[PDB]
Amino acid sequence: NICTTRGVSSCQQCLAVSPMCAWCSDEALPLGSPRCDLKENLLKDNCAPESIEFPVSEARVLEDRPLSDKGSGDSSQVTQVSPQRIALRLRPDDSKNFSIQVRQVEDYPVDIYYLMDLSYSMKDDLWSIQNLGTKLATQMRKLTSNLRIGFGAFVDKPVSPYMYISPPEALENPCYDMKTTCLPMFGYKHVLTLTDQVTRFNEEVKKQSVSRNRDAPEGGFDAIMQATVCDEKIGWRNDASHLLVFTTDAKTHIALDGRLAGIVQPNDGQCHVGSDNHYSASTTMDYPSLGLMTEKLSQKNINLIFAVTENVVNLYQNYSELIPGTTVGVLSMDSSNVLQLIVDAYGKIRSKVELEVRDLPEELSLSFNATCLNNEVIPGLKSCMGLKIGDTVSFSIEAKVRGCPQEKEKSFTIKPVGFKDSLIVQVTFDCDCACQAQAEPNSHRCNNGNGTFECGVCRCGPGWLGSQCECSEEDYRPSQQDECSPREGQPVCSQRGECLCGQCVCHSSDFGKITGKYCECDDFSCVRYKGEMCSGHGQCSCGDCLCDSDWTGYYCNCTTRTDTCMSSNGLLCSGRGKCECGSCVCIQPGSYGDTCEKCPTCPDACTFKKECVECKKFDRGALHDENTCNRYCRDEIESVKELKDTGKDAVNCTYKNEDDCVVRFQYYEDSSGKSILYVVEEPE
Amino acid sequence: FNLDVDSPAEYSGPEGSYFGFAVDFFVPSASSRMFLLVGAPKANTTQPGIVEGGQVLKCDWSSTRRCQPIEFDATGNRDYAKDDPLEFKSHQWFGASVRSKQDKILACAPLYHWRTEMKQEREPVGTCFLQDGTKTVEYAPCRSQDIDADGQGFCQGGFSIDFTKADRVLLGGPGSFYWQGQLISDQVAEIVSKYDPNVYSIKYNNQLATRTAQAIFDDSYLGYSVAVGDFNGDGIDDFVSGVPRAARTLGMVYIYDGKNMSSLYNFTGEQMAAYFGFSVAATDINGDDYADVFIGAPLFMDRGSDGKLQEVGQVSVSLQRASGDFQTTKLNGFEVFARFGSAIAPLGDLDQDGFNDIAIAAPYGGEDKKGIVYIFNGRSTGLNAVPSQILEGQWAARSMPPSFGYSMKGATDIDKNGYPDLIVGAFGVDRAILYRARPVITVNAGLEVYPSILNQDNKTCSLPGTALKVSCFNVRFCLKADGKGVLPRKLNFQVELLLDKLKQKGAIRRALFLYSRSPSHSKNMTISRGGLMQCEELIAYLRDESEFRDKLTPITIFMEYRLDYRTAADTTGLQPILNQFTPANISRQAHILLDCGEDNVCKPKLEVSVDSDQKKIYIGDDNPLTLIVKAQNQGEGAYEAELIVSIPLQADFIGVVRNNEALARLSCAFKTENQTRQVVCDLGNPMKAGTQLLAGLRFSVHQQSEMDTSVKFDLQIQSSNLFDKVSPVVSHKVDLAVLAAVEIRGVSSPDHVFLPIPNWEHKENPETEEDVGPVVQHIYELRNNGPSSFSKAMLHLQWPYKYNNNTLLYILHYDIDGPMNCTSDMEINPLRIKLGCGVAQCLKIVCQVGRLDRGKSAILYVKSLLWTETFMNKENQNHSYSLKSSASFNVIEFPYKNLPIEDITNSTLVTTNVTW
Repeated sequence: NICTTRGVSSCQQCLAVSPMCAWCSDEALPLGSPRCDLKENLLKDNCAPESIEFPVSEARVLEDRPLSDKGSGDSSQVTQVSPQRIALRLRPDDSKNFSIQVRQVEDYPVDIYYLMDLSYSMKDDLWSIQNLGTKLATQMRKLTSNLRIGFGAFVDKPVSPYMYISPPEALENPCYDMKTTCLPMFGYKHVLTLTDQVTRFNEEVKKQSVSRNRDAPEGGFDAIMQATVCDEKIGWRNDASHLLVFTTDAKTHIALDGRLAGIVQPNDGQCHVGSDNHYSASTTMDYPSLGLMTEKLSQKNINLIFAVTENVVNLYQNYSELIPGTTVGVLSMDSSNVLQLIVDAYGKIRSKVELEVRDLPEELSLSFNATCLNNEVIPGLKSCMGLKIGDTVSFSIEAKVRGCPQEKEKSFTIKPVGFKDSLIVQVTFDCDCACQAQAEPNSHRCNNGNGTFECGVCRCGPGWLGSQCECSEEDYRPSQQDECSPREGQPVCSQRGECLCGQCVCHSSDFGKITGKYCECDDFSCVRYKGEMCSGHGQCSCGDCLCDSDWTGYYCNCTTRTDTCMSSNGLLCSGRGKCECGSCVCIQPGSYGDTCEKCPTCPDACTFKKECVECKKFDRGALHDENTCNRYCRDEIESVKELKDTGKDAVNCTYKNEDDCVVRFQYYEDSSGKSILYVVEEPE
Repeated sequence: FNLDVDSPAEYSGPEGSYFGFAVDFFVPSASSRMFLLVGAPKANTTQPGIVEGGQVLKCDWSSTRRCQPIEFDATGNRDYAKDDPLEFKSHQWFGASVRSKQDKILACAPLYHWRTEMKQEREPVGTCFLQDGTKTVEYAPCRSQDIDADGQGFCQGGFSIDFTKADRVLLGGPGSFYWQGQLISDQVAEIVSKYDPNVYSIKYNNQLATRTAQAIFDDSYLGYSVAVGDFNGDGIDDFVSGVPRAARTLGMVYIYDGKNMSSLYNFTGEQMAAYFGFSVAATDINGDDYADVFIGAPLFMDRGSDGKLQEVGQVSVSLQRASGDFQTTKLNGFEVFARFGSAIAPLGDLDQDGFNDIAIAAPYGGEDKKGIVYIFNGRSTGLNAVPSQILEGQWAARSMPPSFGYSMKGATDIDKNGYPDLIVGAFGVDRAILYRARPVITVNAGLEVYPSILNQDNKTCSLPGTALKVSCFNVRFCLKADGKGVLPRKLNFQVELLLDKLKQKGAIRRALFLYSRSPSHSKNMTISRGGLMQCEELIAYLRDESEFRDKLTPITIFMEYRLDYRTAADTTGLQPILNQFTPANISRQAHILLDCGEDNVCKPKLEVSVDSDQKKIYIGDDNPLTLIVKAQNQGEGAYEAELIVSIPLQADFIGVVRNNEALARLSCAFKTENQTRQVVCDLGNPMKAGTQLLAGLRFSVHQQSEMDTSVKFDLQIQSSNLFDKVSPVVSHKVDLAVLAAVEIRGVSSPDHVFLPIPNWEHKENPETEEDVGPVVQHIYELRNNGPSSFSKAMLHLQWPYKYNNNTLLYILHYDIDGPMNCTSDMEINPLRIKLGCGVAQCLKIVCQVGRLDRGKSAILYVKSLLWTETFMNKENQNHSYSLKSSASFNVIEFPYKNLPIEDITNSTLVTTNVTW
């Protein structure tokens, strides 16, 4: 038993050794018996069961309201996360596991804020959306019943470089030189507060007009920040989906670009939209950085959609990768297809669920195992994708503590990205045992006082040592042979200490503390990897570098986060391997690359799909016999009778059935990410 | 680490004037005094009708911290004609950039607008003023006749400036040519001589300037920041400039030849919008005379634990090499949103250790966001990645982040004490602060105890005033101090000396000083800065045997020394500082005689043996290398015995074997010192007579030089014994091995073809693939998986070409990926279209491949057409085709010529079935 060899000194020290250690506070315990070891072995010494101090960690569910089935109802009833609050109690170095459920409730309210670029290039676009309010309402009516629409516009900071300032007529009509009239330049103007009277959208849009700026890049991000943080002005509903449609056809200014204009004050992320609906700090505050934009988007639960023209889709595709939770769509030069763009983007947003952690204590660590559709379990992954509206997914979370912290109560939140609903975890630590409540300092129970009696042996103060503190510091008589050596022939305290009255006292230490009845244990001599010693993601006790819950290995040099193993298509290691320490290890021949995606010699792509079409056409196949084929048939299936050869990348493939007939089918995928295949109705 | 943070000199400017936006030193060669230059771009001035014209202030040192403006320009806006202003100086941000060199001062106004001489426009060309002693001349290279925004109209020349060694000015305008940016360089002599107040578009003869380029480069902001250094060895400073928006906003840094403005090198960022290039600096950081490039990316986002992106900032350090290539390493920030890397200021040799240093600012870090500055020291191997000091802003925000560290300047010894100093700007609160470098003293301590082995029966000396004889030993300690720069002749040191320092708490100490009776002794020593070591002696004696028990634990003699800085402070109160990387204490050990009994001295006989299971090692792999070492003493006890392991060029230590049962566990250690590297493990202090010890150590070894064929280990045992100090030396050898495991594999798409072919008919002459039949692709991959690479190899492809006088598959066109070149014995596509070879006539293809390393592979792509006419002939003949193809390879030469080569060969088989 590890507990006997390291603790035994006191109740608190015993329980901190390991989760399974137990302490006996019964004074009737036989003299010389081990006072600290696992309960089942301890009880054999007839220690009073009521006097045993063996706390056990637990997770208790406080608020658990069932997941809702429909978004149409009351604000306080809709529930997409369950349980909603959980009480967690942990021992000094123990861990507990709990679960969570997430549902993409159908018919949930939606808020759409249309943030439009109004440079002179978008004059054609402003004409196309003159009836978008009615058309958008009709299309969204089949997805939600509580739609709300708002509008806003931006050009760029109305300052030098960016603005025309000569002739003085150009200030009042930047299009003066083109013999045409356009509005004076503006940074960001809020037009329509999110409202359900969709007719107002048409009225407001019909009154807008474009402006003109000098340089090519625009000031969109500076407007995204204000559309995000000015919640009361914009009118975001907390219990609704927030879509921010950002439309533009040009490059964008970024942080530190404002220095050319004489603007050096960093963006503060506050709301500066005044009573006139104009962003007042436009000319005195720099553009926001991507980090601040991401932080503010996450806090307000806003999904940002980049609806941009093809000449800049690649740029915003790369920007979107640095702002997780955002979508990009190709906008027509006329903005005629923005409605379908919005509708498609909304489907993509609700097809994915990803968890998020807030205010996690530094001493804690979490590991997730996601249970996506069809009971698929992906260890280490905290997100699913490919969902439909109304689907349910579940996760399993395990929390571990890096030793007993000073604070006794702490809390953190687990929340899906873009959701208001969240799980609140209340963490408690019970490092100190109950018997300590009746400590008796300097009592007659302790030799000459000079100590404290608590839960058992007295805690000897200065000038005394040994059981009952009977031996003074000045005695150290050598007549004792009280087992003060790991094994005869080796020094009494392994040269790390000196034996006094039979108990070793460890001498100076380099950069830690020494422990053990032979001073054989310490917390600073652990193993090393490429000269780093313990990796720092874990404990270092008795020479062992012990890692957190999300780190592993004798050296704690191995991660468990799976982001680096995520393929571009969105499934783990391209389905050809497992992540290990953040590096996919391929399990099928020929697969190589960072995510096992480079396989050149893998069989013909249609070969894999033939096994799926077997599942989706006929009652045969091992996967079908397993009933697991629905897991592997992620692709869309459509039946035909003549192969649709009208495709540039459609793979026409065939195979010989177990029956005499021949099977015909095709496959392809497009930029939208959808993967589809056609199957002939009847085999030939 | 030697910057004085306790009493810095603080300067203050007008409220709201951005005083401290740009800082620099002023060292006029004509005068002894030296000043600070501080730019206040928003300061109100006395010019007629000018609002927020900007100012440059000259602040002096060694006196009242008083700042006075420099009168670069006392006039207002000139008039092109009656009531038609030529220029608009209001809000011109004069002083946004300041530089000086000897007696020259150059300050610029990036936001200076002027009305061109051809229209009534208002264009920010930017202007600069150069003060050369008594003469002041305006310098506006971008105020030319190329007026529109497609020319130099919006240049904003002077956004960043610098001086070269040859008295050239480098000026950057990030707005030229639709914000492509521009660099302009002129000779200071030509600027002064060619000046004319009545000419607004002066032309300079020897000007160097970049030129407009394709529209794809618009909005790059070339010239956002500039630096100068030599990067081609001709002794003429070249131009380094940051382009933060280049390459899809990845950021770039251009290096231009300093003599004809031709491009030399380009650096590119790794993350978009990180603003790679916000700041740049060129300085030699490793003392090899080759300038090194530093590039800041304030908004860089890295991934922390759990992979979340956080905006910490990054600085890229590039060490120049004689070969013309740069060895680059990255350095990340420490706090989120602190914008680490905003400013980079070469400090020169801050501590006079022989290598230059550098400071990097995070103007929004620290408590709240008052700002922080990090100081990094340079080593012979490059920059030291751990900051040796941290400066913290002390002024809270008034209405804007203080931005302490947004601008810095160093490498000038303002107080002439021999160490360069530093200025930090805090334009957010309108302040500038000067940090002075403290002199650094290096102290060499000494401590020795001659009678190390104490015989408690060797009563030699007697206690003072008593008849008792005691065994006593001498303790001798010394001090030596030296340092560069202005330092006092004599340094006062206080020394505290402890006997039996391992005793703690109330435990009795076994040794005491003779003249006194305490176990501790303290002395004040006066050290003169010089090479001769100064020493002092004391006599210590063992306590009588009756008073103490422990005879085994060694007696530790401990010395620590302190320097009273208050006494050594110079006339201005600048205190010295001890060197950071030298210990303040030194220790020795004295051992009681553990009954060796031979002749009251101990004769040890140290011997060892070494062995391993890795009889051979491969070039590179998951090295499990290990060593099992035997150590024994066949003589009398050995004091402070320890095992030393020496390793060759490439090697590493993993630790002692922990899991094994019979394997003894030891507290081994690893250090590198005296241009050598070793593992050290204490075998026991002392090792007892006849002691036997067995231990095992884990290593890691990979080879890359190809220069040798085997790896070695040399071992030794050392002790403190009088005579048999060292053990006989032993060596261990392991041979290198080459294992370039390689495999050849292929696939066929489709795996089968079914006839009759839909939508096909026979034709007299085919012209397109569908006239011939369905397409077939055969693919092969040559891959290397083994620990070892190979430099060249060859592969063969055997492919049927005629059976029963029928063509079978028909070659169309090649495709490959890797370092090989191929050839075939028969024509490719002999007809101009836009069941193996053992029974059928064959076509053969040959290809030779170059170097394939571990995990690399080469792929051959062959796409062909199934001549379905021949297969209709087959169907008439009514047989079946399991049409087949095969390939093979052979490795021909390893890059490890020094090692024995072994033949590796294999083959693969592919097929494509054809059935009705």
